[PDB]
Amino acid sequence: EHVFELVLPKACMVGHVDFKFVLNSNITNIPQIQVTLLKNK
Repeated sequence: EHVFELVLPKACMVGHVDFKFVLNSNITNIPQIQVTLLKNK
């Protein structure tokens, strides 16, 4: 597991979050990783 905590400069009407990723070139199979978005306490 990895958790990225992301504080925005200001409150805003967030439309979406683009999570871009680059996998290792020597990747035999596409991994089974789930990515989800939550709000902080």
